[PDB]
Amino acid sequence: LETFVGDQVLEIVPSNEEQIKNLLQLEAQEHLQLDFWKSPTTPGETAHVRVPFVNVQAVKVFLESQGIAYSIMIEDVQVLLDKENEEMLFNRRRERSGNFNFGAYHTLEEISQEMDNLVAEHPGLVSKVNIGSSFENRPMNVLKFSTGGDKPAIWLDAGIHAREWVTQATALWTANKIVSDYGKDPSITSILDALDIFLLPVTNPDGYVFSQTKNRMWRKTRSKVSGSLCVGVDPNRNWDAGFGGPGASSNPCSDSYHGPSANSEVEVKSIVDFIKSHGKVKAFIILHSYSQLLMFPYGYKCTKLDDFDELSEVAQKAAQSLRSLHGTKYKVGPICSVIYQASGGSIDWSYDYGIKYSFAFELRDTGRYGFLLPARQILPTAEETWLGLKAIMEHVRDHPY
Ligand SMILES: [Zn+2]
Repeated sequence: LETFVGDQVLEIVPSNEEQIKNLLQLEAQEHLQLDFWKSPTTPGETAHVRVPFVNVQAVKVFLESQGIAYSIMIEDVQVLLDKENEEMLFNRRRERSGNFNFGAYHTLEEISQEMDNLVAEHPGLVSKVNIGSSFENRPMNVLKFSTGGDKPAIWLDAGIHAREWVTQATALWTANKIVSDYGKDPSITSILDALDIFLLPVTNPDGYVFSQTKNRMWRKTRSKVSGSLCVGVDPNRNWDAGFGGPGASSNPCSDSYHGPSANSEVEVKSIVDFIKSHGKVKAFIILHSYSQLLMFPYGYKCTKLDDFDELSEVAQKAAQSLRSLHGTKYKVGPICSVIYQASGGSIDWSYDYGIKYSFAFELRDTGRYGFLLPARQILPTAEETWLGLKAIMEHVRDHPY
């Protein structure tokens, strides 16, 4: 168990090119052990960084010495982690007699158990598909929602980055929501009558197990590198889309390490192979946290893609639908514009492969809790996200290609 007693999350706002260059260096300095929750991008944009207790003063002094403005966003990370653990075990005890509570975080085993129950209770609509195994030999199980036939499909995944807990939780709630509304809501009914939906709730099972058992801040896979005492690759920088280019690190010990080669991670290779074998995937949506962003390609290059106008229109519609429920605001745009240049991303590969409707969601919140989003926000997050997902799915249904 890794503790974060005293760790602080600072919000920094570089105002010029030099301050950014300074922050990028810090981020690149693996030995300082800083954890950038939100990397520096362009002047005027905030960056969030978790600084280990021992280095808090030294980092603050350096910041001030460079005249870099900052503020304490989270006073003590351990405070949040303790509440998370407490609420999690409380729920676990209540589930011993009660029903599965979707408004709570669960273990990988509990998630799998629930996926089997879902298939068991609705055999004519839901089935489990195994697409491979993770590095540590865990099955990559996908839920296939279908009414039958050889239909085109919509791909939806969550949890590629281990610590983004609200994503796996949101994906499981979504699976229950589809089966609950099918045959009731005319929209979800028509979408399913026209397409199959493949949902992968835990895209990085090894990293997830590790974040719950050893380090809550882990984000990468758990693969073993030949010739490095460092572990893992950033699964969202491992795809064949401008692989190895700017916006990724070649340092095995970096949390942004791209891996030895494109598709080197079995978790990623499994997805790529499933998609190539299927041959009729029409939409590819990936869930992450946090920042409240709805993006489309590209991330590896910053030029507008062919379908810019349509994708922009679709994402805007989805963002407005999601906003209606609780007033949550999302930034919309191509990856490079919204965040910055990042290579080897999944939606860039899917789009280049020919899947036009490729989108990535960065869920709640904007920094107050970050990855440690309180369980009470899981339901509000899943409900409003469903509105955005449905809007995209309706468009795919209505626009065959
Ligand atoms: Zn992520």
